[PDB]
Amino acid sequence: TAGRVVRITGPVVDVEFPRGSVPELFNALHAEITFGALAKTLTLEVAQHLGDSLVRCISMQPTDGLVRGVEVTDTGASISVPVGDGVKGHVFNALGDCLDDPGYGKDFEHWSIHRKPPAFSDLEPRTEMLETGLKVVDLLTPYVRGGKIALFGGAGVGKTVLIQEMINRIARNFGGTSVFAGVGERTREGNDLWVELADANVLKDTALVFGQMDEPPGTRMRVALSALTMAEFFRDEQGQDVLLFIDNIFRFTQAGSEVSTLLGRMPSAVGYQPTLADEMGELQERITSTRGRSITSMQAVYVPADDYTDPAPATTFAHLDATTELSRAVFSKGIFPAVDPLASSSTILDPAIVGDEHYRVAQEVIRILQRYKDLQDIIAILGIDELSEEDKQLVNRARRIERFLSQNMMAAEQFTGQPGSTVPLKETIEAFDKLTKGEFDHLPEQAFFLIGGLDDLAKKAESLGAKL
Amino acid sequence: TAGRVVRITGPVVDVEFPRGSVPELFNALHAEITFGALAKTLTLEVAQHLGDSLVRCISMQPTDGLVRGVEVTDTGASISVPVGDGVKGHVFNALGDCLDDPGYGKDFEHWSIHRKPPAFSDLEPRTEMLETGLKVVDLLTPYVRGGKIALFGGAGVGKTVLIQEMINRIARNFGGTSVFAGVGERTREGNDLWVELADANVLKDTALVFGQMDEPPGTRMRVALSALTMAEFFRDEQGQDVLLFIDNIFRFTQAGSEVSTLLGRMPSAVGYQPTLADEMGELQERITSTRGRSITSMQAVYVPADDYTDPAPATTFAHLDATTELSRAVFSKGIFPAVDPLASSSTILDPAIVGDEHYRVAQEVIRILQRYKDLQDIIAILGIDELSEEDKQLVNRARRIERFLSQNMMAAEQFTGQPGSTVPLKETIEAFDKLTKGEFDHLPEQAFFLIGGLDDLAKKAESL
Amino acid sequence: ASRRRAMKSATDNADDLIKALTLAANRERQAQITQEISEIVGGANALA
Amino acid sequence: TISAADIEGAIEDYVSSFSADTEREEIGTVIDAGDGIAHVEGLPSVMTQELLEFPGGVLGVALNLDEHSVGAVILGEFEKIEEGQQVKRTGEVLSVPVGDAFLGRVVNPLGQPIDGQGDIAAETRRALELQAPSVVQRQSVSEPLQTGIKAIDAMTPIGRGQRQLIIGDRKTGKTAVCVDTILNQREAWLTGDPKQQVRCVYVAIGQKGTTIASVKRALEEGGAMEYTTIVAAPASDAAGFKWLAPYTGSAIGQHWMYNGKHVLIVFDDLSKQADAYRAISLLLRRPPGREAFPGDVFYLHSRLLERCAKLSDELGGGSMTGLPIIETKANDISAFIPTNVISITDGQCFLESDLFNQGVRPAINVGVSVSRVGGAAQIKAMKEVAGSLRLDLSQYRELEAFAAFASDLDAASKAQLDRGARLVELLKQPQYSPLAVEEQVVAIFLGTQGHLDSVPVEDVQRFESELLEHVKASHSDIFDGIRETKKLSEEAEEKLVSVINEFKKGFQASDGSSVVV
Amino acid sequence: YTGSAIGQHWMYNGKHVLIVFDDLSKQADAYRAISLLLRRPPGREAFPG
Ligand SMILES: Nc1ncnc2c1ncn2[C@@H]1O[C@H](COP(=O)(O)OP(=O)(O)OP(=O)(O)O)[C@@H](O)[C@H]1O
Ligand SMILES: Nc1ncnc2c1ncn2[C@@H]1O[C@H](COP(=O)(O)OP(=O)(O)O)[C@@H](O)[C@H]1O
Ligand SMILES: Nc1ncnc2c1ncn2[C@@H]1O[C@H](COP(=O)(O)OP(=O)(O)O)[C@@H](O)[C@H]1O
Ligand SMILES: [Mg+2]
Ligand SMILES: [Mg+2]
Repeated sequence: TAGRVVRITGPVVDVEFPRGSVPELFNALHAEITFGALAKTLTLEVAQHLGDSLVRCISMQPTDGLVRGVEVTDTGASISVPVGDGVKGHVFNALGDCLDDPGYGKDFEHWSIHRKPPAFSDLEPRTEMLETGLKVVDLLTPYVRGGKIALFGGAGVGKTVLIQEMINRIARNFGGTSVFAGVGERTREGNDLWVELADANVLKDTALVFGQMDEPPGTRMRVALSALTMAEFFRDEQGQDVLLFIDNIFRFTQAGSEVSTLLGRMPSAVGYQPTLADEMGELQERITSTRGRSITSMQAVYVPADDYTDPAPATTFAHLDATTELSRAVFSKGIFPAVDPLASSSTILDPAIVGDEHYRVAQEVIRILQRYKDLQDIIAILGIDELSEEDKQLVNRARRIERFLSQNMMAAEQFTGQPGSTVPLKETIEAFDKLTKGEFDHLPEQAFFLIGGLDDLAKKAESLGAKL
Repeated sequence: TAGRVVRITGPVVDVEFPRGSVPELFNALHAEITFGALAKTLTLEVAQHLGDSLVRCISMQPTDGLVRGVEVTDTGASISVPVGDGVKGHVFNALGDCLDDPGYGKDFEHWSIHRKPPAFSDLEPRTEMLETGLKVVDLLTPYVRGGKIALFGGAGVGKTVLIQEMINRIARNFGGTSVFAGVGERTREGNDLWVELADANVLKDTALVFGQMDEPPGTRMRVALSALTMAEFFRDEQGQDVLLFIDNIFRFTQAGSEVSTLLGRMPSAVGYQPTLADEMGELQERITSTRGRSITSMQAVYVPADDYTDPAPATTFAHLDATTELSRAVFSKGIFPAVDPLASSSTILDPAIVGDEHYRVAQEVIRILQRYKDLQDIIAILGIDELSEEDKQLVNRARRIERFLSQNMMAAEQFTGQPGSTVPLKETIEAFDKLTKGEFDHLPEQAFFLIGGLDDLAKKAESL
Repeated sequence: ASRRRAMKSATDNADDLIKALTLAANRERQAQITQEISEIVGGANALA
Repeated sequence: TISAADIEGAIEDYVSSFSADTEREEIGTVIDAGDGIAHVEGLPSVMTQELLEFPGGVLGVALNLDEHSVGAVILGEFEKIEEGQQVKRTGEVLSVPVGDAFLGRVVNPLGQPIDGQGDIAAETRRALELQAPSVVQRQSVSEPLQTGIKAIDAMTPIGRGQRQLIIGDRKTGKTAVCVDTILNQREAWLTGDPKQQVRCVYVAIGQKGTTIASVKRALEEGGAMEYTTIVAAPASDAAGFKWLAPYTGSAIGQHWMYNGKHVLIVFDDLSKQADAYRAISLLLRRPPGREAFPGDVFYLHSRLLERCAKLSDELGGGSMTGLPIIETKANDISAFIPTNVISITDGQCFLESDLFNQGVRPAINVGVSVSRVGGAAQIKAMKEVAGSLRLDLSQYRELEAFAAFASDLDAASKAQLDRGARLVELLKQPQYSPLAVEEQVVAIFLGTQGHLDSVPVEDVQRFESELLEHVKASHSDIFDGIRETKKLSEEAEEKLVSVINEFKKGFQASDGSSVVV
Repeated sequence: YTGSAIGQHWMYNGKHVLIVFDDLSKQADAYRAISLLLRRPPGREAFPG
C-alpha cells in the first residue's frame, strides 16, 4: 500500500500509488535517501492529484540522492508540529523538529499546520494603540495591540533592525507568549536573534521556528504555517495574548512562485504564481485576533527591487491594520529608521482613537513633508533662494521635521555605537507640535538628527553651539 | 450534416461536423441553449479549421448553459445583416437582429458583412473635399469626401450635437443617409442616443447598429463590419452618399485583440493581435469613394495612455484624413461647434487641393488665433491693458475671428428656435479674408456669434 | 528684461524636456508590456 | 425562556417530512485535482457554468468542457477533493436566493449567511448570469443619487442607474467615499417612500475579514445596516467566491431593482475580482494576454456593470447604481483593468495620494474626475450654485503658481486665486459625515457667492460648519424650502444672505480678525 | 560550488577562509542556459524558478 517515486525534478517529486491508496492533498509522505553522504528521510507534501494514481509533491528537504522507484510511505495526515507550553524557549524547523535539543517535543500534542481561518462571526476590529517609544511609528504609523502590523521595504533598509527593535520594546515586557518565524532569511540572523533573546531572558517566553533561505522551497512555504500553528494554539487553547513576529513573509510567496512553474501552473504577471492572492489570503487570514483572543502580529514584508507596485507587496498591503513603509531614499539620506512618513499608514490614526491633538499634529507633519517633497526638485534646480518666504520657512521646518523623525534605536547601537533612546507619546506629540509651529527654527538641522526627546535635542544643540 | 459541440471554453466553442460537411471560415452556425433561465440561440462564427472535421468558433452570445453534443446547424453563409431603406430609423445589433422591434427586417435582402474593398481600378485617384457648410470645418479642417475624420472630445463639449448636425447636413445637403456604429456602446448611452435622435427627428435618416459593452468580444468586433455593410449597400445599390459614424474604433481594435487572445494567438507588441494592421486595413479600406458615390466616416478614437505612438492609434491614424478636436474651453465661451481651431487639422488643407486663396486665408486665421493663444497668459495675469497697442488690435481681431467660427447649427434648432445656416465655401473664404484684414474690427463682438455668412453678419450688426 | 528672456528660454527648454521624457516613458511602458507578455507566453508555451 | 417544545416540533417536522426517494442521477468521477481546480470525467449532459456537488458537500462550477473531461472551479474546501470521488450534477447554473430578508445581513457569494444570525428567508431565486436590461428597456438617468460628499455631488454628480467608478491608489479614501454614500442614504430610507428609499449592497472582494467587520461596524454606527446588505468574499475565500461575489451582489440588487426599488451597489473592489478570475483562467490553461489576463476579463467587468441600469416606466422604474472601486498602482490609470473599467463606466472619481497628503479630503482630483450624466443627475438648486465651480477651480489651479506674487497680479487674478483657495477649502469634508442636499446647496452657495471672500481660508471649514449649524437651529425654513422645491427661491436666497451677514457679525476668525463685510 | 567545497574543507578544520565569486551573474546565466536546454519552464528574464 506504499507508493514509489516516478519523476524527480528539483524539489517536485511525482509518486505513483496503488488503487485506492492515493494520499489526500497536503498529506505528508516519507521517502528514503540511502546515499551515505546525503542519507536522510525526505518529507514530501502532496500538492496535486495528477490522475492515474499519481501525485505531485513538494520535497521539504533537498532531493539530491533520491532514486526513482524508491518506496514512498503515507502518514495519512498533513505536516504536524508540536504544540503546548513546552515549545517556549526552543528552536524548531518547519517540520517541528527541535534544533537546539533534537528529540525534544516528540511527545507533545501535535497540530496539523493546515487549518481554516477563524469564522467571520468570530472576528472583531481592534482599535487600541500599542505605544512603542519610536517617534515616527508612534506619531504617523501608530501600531495596534492585537492588530496586524507590517514593515515594508526593499533589501537592506532596516526591516530586520526594526523587527529586533520592536522585539526589544514590545516583547521584553510582554505578559503573554511570543512566536518568532524566520521565513527564508539568513541563518546568521537566526543565530543572532537566538543568542540575543537568550541574553535578554526573553527566550523562555518565545518559540522560534526557522526555515532559512538555504532550505528548499517547500520548507520556506511551510515554516510560516508551522509558526502560525504554534501561535494559533497559544491563542485558542491557552487563551493568552500572543506576540507573533514573521521575517520575511515575502519568502513564503517567493517559494510558492519558485515551485509554481514546476507544479505545471501557467505563470501570472511578473512571474508570480496564479494563486498568489489566494495562498497569501489563507495564510494572512489565519494570522488574526478573534473576539477575546489577541494576537499582535508584526511582519517584515520584502519589496522586490524597491518596487512597491510589485504584485507581492501590493497584495500584502490589504492584510494589514498598520504598515510602516521603509524607503531606500530615506535610507540613503542617512535617516534611521528609514520610514517613509508619506507612504506609511495606520487605521487607528484618526481623531476618535488617538485624539484630536495627535491627529492634528500628525496631519500637519504629513502636509509639511508633502509640500517639501513637492518643492525638492525646484530647490535642486533653481535653489532655495527662488522660493517664496513662506515656502523657505516651510522648507526649513520640513528638513528639521524629517531629521527629527529619525531616532537612535536600541538595536541600532551595533551599527553606530550610540545607545538607543525611547520617547513617550506625549513628548513626541508636544515636540512635533512645537516643530510644526517653527519654535525650533533657530536650531541647526543637524541638532535634530538621531536623537530622542526634547532634552536630547537641547543637549545636542548646546553641543553644536546653539541654545534650545 | 449537422455538427455537435465538443469543447466549450468561455466564448470559444469547438464543433465537430461530418466528414464532408465542414463549414467555411467565418460561416455562421446556430446552436440552442435550452435551459429555461438562459434559453437562447447561440450564433457561432467559424474562426479556425482544427482538422479531423473539427472547427473552432467564437460565440456571439455568452455560452452559459450550453451542453456538449447539442446539435449545431450551419447556415451556409457568414453573418449577414439586412440591407435597404428599411433599416433606416431602426436599431440593430451586430447580427442584424432589430433591437427596438424583434423580427423586423428578417425578410429584407441580407448582405454578408465580410466583403472586399472596391477594385483598385474603381478607386477615385483624386481626393475631393466634402463641403459640409460649417465655417470652421470648411475653412480650417476641410473634410475629405470618402475620407476618415477622427473626433476628439470629452463630455459636455457638443459631440452629440455635432453628430446630429452631420446627420442633418448629409441628409439635407447631400441627399444621403447615415449609419451609426456603436462599437462597445454603453447601453445607457445607446438608449440615450436612440431617444435623442427620435426627438430631433433625424432617426428616420439614421440606421443604428449597436455592439454593446456587455456582449462577448466577437459581436464588438463584427458590429463595425455590419454597419459598414449597411453603408456599402446604401452607397452601391441606392447610389447615395453615406456618412458612417464609428464609436469607438479603439474598442473595435480591443475587441479584435481579445478575440485573438481567446483563440490562443501569440500577442504582438504591446499585447495587440498580430493582425492588428490587417484588420484595421480591412475595415478602413471599405470606406472610400467609388463610382461617384462615397462613404465618409467620422470615428471617435481613444488614445491609450495619451500615447499617440501606441500601436492602436498608430494604426488607426494611418487611415485618417482629418482630425476634429472638441475642447471644453471653446464650449464654455459659447462658440458652437466647440471645435478647437488650433488642435484640429486636415490633411487636404493644401493649396494643391483646396486652392491657394483658401490655404492663404486659413493660414492667416491660424496665425492670428495662435498669437492670441500666446497672449492669453499675459491677458489673464498681467491684465489686458498691460499689452501693447498692436497686441490689443490683434486680440480684438482674433476674438472676432474666433467668435465668427461659431455657427448656428441645424441640430441646435431643437434648443433655440432659430434654424441653421449653410455657408458656401467661397462665402466663408471671402468673409474670413475680410475679417483677417480688419474690415469688421469695429463691429461689436456679439455680432459674430452663431451666424452664417456675411449677410447674417450685417443683419445682426444692424440689430445692435 | 534679461530675466524675462532667460525665463522664457528656460520654460521652452523645460517643455522640450517634458516632451522627450514623455516619449521615452511611453517607449518604456510599451517595452515593459511587450516583455511581460513575452515572459508570460514563454511560460505558457513551456507548459504547453 | 427557551421551551423544548419548539425544538422538538422543528425536529419532528424535519424527520416526519423527510423523504429521499431515489432519483436518476448523472455522475462523473474526479480524474484530477489541484489548487482549486478539479477535472472530472463523465457528466455528459452537464451545462457550461453548471453547479456540481462533490462529496462532503463541496461545490464546484463547470467552466471548461471538452471531450475528455470537465474543468471545475472549486468554491471551497478544495483540500477535500480526491481522485476517484463521485461528482453529481445539480442541473442548475449558479443562482442565489433573493428577497427583502437580505437587508442587514452578511452573506457569502452563494447567499449563505456568514454573520451567525441564522437563516435568511428567500423570496425567490435569481440566476447570476441573467441578461442585463436591453437598450429599449431603459430610460435616461435623471434622479439624483446624493452621496453626501460635496465634491462628488457638485463636480461629478451621480444619478440613479449610473455607473460611477471610484479609482485611485491604496489608502486614498475610496471605501470612505462609498461608505459615506451608503450612510447618506439613511434619511431617504427613513422617509419610507420607495421612490426615495435606496437599498445598498456592499460587495467586499478579497478584503481581510476584520476590514469587513470594521465596515459593518461603521455602517451600524450610522444606522445603515437597516437597508444595507453585505456580500463578503474575504481574502481567505476560494478564487471562485471572489470571482462570483460581484455577481451575487448584482443579482440581489437586480431582484430589488426589477420590483421598482432603487439600489446602490458598491464593488470593493473589482481589481481583486479580476485577479481571482485571472487565477482561475490560468489554472484552467486558458490563453493569457496582457498582464496574463484572459481574453474575456473586459467582458467579465462589462457584463457585471451593464446590469446597473435605470429601468423604464414599463418595468417599474427601478434602478441600480454602481460604484465600482479600482485600486491603481503608482496612479497608473493606464493599466489594463483600470483602462477597461474606465471605458465601461459613465464617469470617474480619481483619488490621489498627493491630494490626500495635502489635506484635501476627500482626495478627489476635480481636474480629471468626470461624470457623463452631469447636471441631469443634480437638483435645480445644486445646478445653479455649482455652475461656476468647475471653471473657478480650473482657473485657481492655473493661477496657483502665482500664490506669492498676489501683489503683482491684477485685481481679477488675485480675486480668482482667493476664491479658488476658499472653494478648495469648502470642498473638504470630514469622514463619516455626509451632508444633506440642502446643506450642500447652502455650503456651495456660500462658496460661489463670495460670502467666504471675507473669511480667512484657514477658518473657512469651521465657518461653514457653524453656519450650517446656525441655520439648522434658527432658519430651517431655508433647508425645508430647498428640500421641498429642489430650488433656491429668491426670498429664500435673500433670507439666507441676511442670516449669513448676521452670523458673520457673530463669527470669530482664528487669528482674532473680523469677517464682517 | 567547487570553490565553496574546497573552502568548506578548511573551514570545518578550524581554518579561516575567504572565497571570491567573480562573478555570480555569469553563473546565473550558465544555469539559465542549462535549464532552458533541459526545457524547464522559464521565469523572469527567462531565468529558472
Ligand atoms: N474624508 C476623509 N477625511 C479624513 N480622513 C479620511 C477621509 N476619508 C478617508 N480617510 C482616512 O484615510 C485612510 C484611508 O481611507 P480608506 O480606507 O477609506 O481608503 P482606501 O483607498 O479604500 O484604502 P485601502 O487601500 O486600504 O482599501 C483611513 O485612515 C481613512 O480613515
Ligand atoms: N536604525 C539604524 N541605525 C543605523 N543603521 C541601520 C539602522 N537600521 C538599519 N541600519 C543599517 O541597514 C542595514 C539593513 O538592516 P536590516 O533590517 O538587517 O536589513 P533589511 O532591511 O533588508 O531587513 C543594517 O545592517 C544596518 O547596517
Ligand atoms: N450648438 C448648440 N446650441 C445649443 N446648445 C448646445 C449646442 N451644442 C451643444 N449644446 C448643449 O451642450 C450639451 C452637450 O451634450 P452632448 O450633445 O451629449 O455632447 P457631449 O456628449 O459632448 O456632452 C447638450 O446638452 C446641448 O444642450
Ligand atoms: Mg532582513
Ligand atoms: Mg478600501
